[PDB]
Amino acid sequence: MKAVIAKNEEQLKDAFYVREEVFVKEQNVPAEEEIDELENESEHIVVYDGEKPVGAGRWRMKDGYGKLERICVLKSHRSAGVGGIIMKALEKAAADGGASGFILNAQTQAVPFYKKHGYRVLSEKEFLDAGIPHLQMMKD
Repeated sequence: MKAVIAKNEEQLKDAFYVREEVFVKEQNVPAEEEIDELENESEHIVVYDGEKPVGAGRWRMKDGYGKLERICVLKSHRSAGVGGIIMKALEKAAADGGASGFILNAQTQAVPFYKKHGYRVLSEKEFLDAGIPHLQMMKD
């Protein structure tokens, strides 16, 4: 497993292939409702196992905090430890970017995992991110 900041054509293509896998193929989100108007303002990370992309996520600076979003790990690799690798890579990149604290949009079912990594629920109100139920968490 190797995490990389996706900047070129093939790396970014792999990042969005992984996001399509989780939001569209696994969930039922319509074709491209998974992509928003903030992609060019965000930094993307992809995790590879050999040449196969097995994880992806993004972050951007927001009010001094590093905002982590759309952390995607397909079913086939849920017990492979890709989750901790993406999170750590994102936090690292955000920190280097001059971020102060982290705010995360987590899929409701993934909340337990994030608590294991120092995250606390910021609000009990659930919201749809890409048509999917999420909760917002924070880490100082």
